[PDB]
Amino acid sequence: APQFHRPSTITADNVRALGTRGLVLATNNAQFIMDNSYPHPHGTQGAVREFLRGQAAALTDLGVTHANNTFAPQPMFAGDAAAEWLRPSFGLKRTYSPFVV
Amino acid sequence: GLFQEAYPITCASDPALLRSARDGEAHARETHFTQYLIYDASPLKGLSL
Amino acid sequence: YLGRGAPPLLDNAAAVYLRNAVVAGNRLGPAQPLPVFGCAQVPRRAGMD
Amino acid sequence: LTEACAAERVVRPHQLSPAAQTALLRRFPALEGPLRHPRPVLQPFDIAAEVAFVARIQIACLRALGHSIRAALQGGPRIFQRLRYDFGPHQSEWLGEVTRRFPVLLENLMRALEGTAPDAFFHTAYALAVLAHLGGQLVPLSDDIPARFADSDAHYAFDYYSTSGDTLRLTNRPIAVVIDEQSKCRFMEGPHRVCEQYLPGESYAYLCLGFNRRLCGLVVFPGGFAFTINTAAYLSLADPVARAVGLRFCRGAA
Amino acid sequence: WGKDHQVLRLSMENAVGTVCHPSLMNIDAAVGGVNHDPVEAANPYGAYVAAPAGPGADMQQRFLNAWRQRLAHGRVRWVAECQMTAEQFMQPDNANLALELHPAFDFFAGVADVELPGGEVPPAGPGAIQATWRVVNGNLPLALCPVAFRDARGLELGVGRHAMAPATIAAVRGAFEDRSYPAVFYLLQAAIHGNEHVFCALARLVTQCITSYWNNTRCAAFVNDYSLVSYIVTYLGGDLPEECMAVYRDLVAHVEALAQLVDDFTLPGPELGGQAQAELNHLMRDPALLPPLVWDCDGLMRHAALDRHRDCRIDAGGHEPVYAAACNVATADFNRNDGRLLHNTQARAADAADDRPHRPADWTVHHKIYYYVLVPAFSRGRCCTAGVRFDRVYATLQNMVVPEIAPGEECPSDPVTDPAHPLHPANLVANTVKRMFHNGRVVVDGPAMLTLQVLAHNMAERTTALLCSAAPDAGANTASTANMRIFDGALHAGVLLMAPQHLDHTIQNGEYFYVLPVHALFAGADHVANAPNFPPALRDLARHVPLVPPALGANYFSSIRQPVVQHARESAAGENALTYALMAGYFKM
Amino acid sequence: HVFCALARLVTQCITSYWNNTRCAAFVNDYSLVSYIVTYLGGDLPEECM
Amino acid sequence: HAGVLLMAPQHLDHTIQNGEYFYVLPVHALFAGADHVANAPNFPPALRDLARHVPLVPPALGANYFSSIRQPVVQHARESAAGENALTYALMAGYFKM
Amino acid sequence: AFRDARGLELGVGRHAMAPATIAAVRGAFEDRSYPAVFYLLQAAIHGNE
Amino acid sequence: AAPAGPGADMQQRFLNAWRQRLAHGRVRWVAECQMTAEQFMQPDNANLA
Amino acid sequence: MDPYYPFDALDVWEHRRFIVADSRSFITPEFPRDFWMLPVFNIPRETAA
Amino acid sequence: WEHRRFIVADSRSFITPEFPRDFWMLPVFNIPRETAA
Repeated sequence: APQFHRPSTITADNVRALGTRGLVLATNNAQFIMDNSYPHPHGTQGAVREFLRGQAAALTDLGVTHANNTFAPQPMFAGDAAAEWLRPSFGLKRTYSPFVV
Repeated sequence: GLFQEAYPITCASDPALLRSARDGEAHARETHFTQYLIYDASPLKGLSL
Repeated sequence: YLGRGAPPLLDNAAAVYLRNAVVAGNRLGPAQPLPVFGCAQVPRRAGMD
Repeated sequence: LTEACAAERVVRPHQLSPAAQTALLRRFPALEGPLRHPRPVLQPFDIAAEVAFVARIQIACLRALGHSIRAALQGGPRIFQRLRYDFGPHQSEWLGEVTRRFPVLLENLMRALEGTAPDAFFHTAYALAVLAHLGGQLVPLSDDIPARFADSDAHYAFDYYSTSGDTLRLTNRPIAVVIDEQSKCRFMEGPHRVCEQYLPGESYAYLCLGFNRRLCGLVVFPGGFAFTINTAAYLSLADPVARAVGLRFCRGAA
Repeated sequence: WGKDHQVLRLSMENAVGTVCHPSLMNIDAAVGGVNHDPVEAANPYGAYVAAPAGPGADMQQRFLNAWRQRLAHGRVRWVAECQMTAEQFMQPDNANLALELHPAFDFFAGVADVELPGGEVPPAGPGAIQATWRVVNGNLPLALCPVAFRDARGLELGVGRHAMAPATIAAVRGAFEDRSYPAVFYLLQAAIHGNEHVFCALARLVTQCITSYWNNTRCAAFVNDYSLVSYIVTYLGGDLPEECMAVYRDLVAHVEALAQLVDDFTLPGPELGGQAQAELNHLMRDPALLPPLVWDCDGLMRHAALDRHRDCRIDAGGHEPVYAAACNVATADFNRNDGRLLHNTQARAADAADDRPHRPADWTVHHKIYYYVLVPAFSRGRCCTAGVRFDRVYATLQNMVVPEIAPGEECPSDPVTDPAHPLHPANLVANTVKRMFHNGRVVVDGPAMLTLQVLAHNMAERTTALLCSAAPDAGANTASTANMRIFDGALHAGVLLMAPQHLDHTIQNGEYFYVLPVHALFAGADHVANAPNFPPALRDLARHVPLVPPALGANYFSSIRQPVVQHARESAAGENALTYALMAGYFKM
Repeated sequence: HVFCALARLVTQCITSYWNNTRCAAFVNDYSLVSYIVTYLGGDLPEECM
Repeated sequence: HAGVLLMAPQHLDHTIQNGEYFYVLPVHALFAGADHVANAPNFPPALRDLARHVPLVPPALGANYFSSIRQPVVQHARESAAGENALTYALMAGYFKM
Repeated sequence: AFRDARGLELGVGRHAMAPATIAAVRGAFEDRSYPAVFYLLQAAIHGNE
Repeated sequence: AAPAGPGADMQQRFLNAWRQRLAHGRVRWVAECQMTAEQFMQPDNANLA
Repeated sequence: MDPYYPFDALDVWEHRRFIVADSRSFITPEFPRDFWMLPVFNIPRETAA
Repeated sequence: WEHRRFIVADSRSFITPEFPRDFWMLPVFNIPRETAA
């Protein structure tokens, strides 16, 4: 479990394994005292970078838990279809309700 | 040249509002919303032409 | 454009467009424009009233 | 020289093999220069060999500057003054700042002398006043030197740097001001630049910096407070090094 | 009357043979004759361009402290907004009377000798009196062009042409000026960031947010982006009541209207110096000027590829541009300093683009219509930009409490009743985005899982302060105006902040968004005067005197100066007027 | 601080008073009226917001 | 023969390919959408603005001067201020022979 | 205006369209979001009753 | 022109064909910005003859 | 911090035609000295090495 | 006429500088024979 009061602990594997349901509570319940005896190898700006690939690649995880919910991703725009020689490539405005009971 | 002056003459912005020049400056329409008139002030005022 | 007085545009494609654009058919617009020394030779209309 | 270094994979032909050196010398005999000279004043086998020829001169003058600035300013100095500019009564409190303002400038002058490109340094007055002196050890290029600079040692030639704000150069032209205890200033004879109208050290927000054919320069501050510097005791330019320098930078006058 | 009982007529087409000679651009002797007997240090706030230094994130606190001194010194050259007409004509109260000489130019006390795209603090000392160039007719000061005269021209062009409905602007003006405005709407805009592919991903969010916020306020929702409003027109225009949908389609049709008012006043003539006829006529057609929010790279590919163009200097690292085709998680290096602008806006990220765009030629012109004109018609001075901490933004975009649904359970619909809904008070913890769906009431449901898979797709690093300069165009470019400059500052990955809300600690004051006034058009009277840690001494100079941080352009070295921007925060004439009026203020000179 | 502590109480008090009267509730204190415009902008009908 | 009137030139959309089902093909200067022609996929970007106020029609369909309706009847329609009721008869009177 | 003038002579006496059918037709032309299923049905029906 | 080829490409073959001369000069019949007495004066209507 | 001076003061009336053995003055500005700011040369972000 | 104050110009007027003792231990006062530049 990554300790949020030392920046020398955040990796992408430790945050992607954490769900986004639990990352709401872990940020507000930490220790206010920032510590500065162990810095980060990519800099402190690189520690924020390592945090956000940890959140962005975790968005597949929160979506795969809802894979019985939404529909197939329709091609939103033209140019995304195989057979082009008689009919065009449609683009489906995804204004619908993605929900499967 | 001696006075470094220049006289204006009978002029306005509408042929509509130029109509009130043929009665003298007694009731000459000076000013409608933007349409402006300057009556003749010159040695040539009141004369034959 | 009757007389030479000014540095022209450096974009020479522009100024030669605007050359005849102004001096298309002015009564005070010359034909065969300015030589090195001499007047612009303002043309003569066929009648004056 | 390519294929004898390409088939041998010699990346730099000072790493060329000793038989592979001289066999090329048995073929083409003009290469004894770039292979067998102890210290050629032009660098052998480099692309920026003419550029590295220039940057040394940029370096070697700055040390001739930088160890000469320390020379006249060894300890606590007595500079008292050298020009004649009288004060109003509340004008002395401006120099109350100049006491406090002073030592940050002499870093940032030399920082700006570092900060210029050397290609942009050769248009300034010190880079041509040395050429008026290396021609005296020949007319240098662009003829910025007047006809009467080569007459006396009292004909100096200034540059102008900004005192406040940023420490920046405020000239295009070397402004040659003839200087007479005390001595009052006088211009020379004569497309419009702002600062070029004043005497050296005449007013605030101006650093004035003149040089000579004798190459004894001045650093003139506002208020007469100026002093000579013997940069001639610190210019160490070897003449065979300097003779490729001057010929590229002189002009044979008719 | 002639020499008869005969009428005569003198037009202003009469004035063709006098005003059109190439001596209007002949001011060589003017700058020389005024130059002697110099002027002292006129504390050059608006009379100096700074090159950018460092990131944009701290650039205020540079310029706040750098001009902490010569800002409370005196006044700027303009005070004439308080001056009535003929108070300029009188000998007192205008020391700058002897400095107003040309109708096409300006003589003002600027810096002496320091070359302009460089340095931060100019050496206050002796001064110089040079030029800039008056670009469009609106730059004349407002004692010479009356304010009522600007509306006089505007209304009478208003006839014959399409106008906004009088009802629908009340929705927009309420929306633009809404204080309690749901801050997802600032965040979800930077989420899409103009990417069309991320838009048609997230169309249910776009559907419901406008649908929810309409019931709170009869107002549009997302409206500070032309691209975003343009996408709502096409890809969303089906699932709405017409009353809501009328607002956007009227908005574009009025931008359709204000677009083709240029070319009714044009003549067919040849292409010229690279530019077209329309580009030389009006300011909105010249591509060297580019809008303050540029998400793609169509602009500089048009702008820097011009004969007018000189050194678009992006200054955090390397000064000259080289660009990105696409951008993703590993490409949006959220805090960098190189100057690479992103092209990640089109529908086809698979058919990517670095050199060949996707958009029409009027696309940026439409943004130049929407940003430079319409937003000041609703601003009255109150709007300003924002520089984006996308690292802070992309933390909290993908930060939602959307629970798992039960096997056999229904769809989340309502927040207060349904416990499975993301906006439910059981699902409300602070510092998550469905709490930010809840801070302003925006009903957005359980199918919001479709967002994050594409939120992980495309992202953008951080904004940058792009400074493009240019020469006077073919048609004004004589041998005394060749050296002249027009500085045009704009941000790439930036968002407009309509309503400055700082009397509220919900977004703490400048967390996601450092303000960065990119221009006098967007200069926060309440944004900038209420910044992060802050001098109180400038409070006088904040209530007026638009604080333009001088990396982003100066008061005199741009296309749009102070005279028109007061005119924006002045006369109470209608929206239909000021749209045409400021447009009429944009006719080149 | 105590405003958002009891902000639901502020919301119900206004609209219940808005049901009886076409009148605003807390105009007696601008510091309060600054808050409702700032904080409770979602949970009100537009007719009294 | 088997043609169809397109009202709105929609080029602000890549859902249908722009002219997939329907190649544009202007048949007269009455029918030349400024966003149909200029925003076709194969359009010369050197001819943008001159396309805006000129109805580009290939001369196999008719030029201006040998059409029965010339440019002035077209230019009345796009430019006149009047509402469509007056505008109806005002161009309806524009068809009485000479 | 002259070409619109004699329309205002002929505008009397004959049928004038309703105000509702003015904006409904005109907004349909200017509907950029006009659904393209309607174009293909117009080619499907192809004049065949 | 004669009706050439199929209808699918005849405009698209046209814009390649007529790209040269159609940009060369401005055509005669775009004079709709000309007003009355701008026309009847000899400049600005070289087509007055 | 005051610079040293040998003499205190004099007051000389100077006739304009009667300037003989000429001298000059020193120029100090009009604004207060808080504005004549410090000499600043910052180290750039990139260095030579 | 013209009216202003006046001080006699002599070479006994000195403006006093100070030093922080590290001023000559600067990177530009102490430059080697070749630079990294």
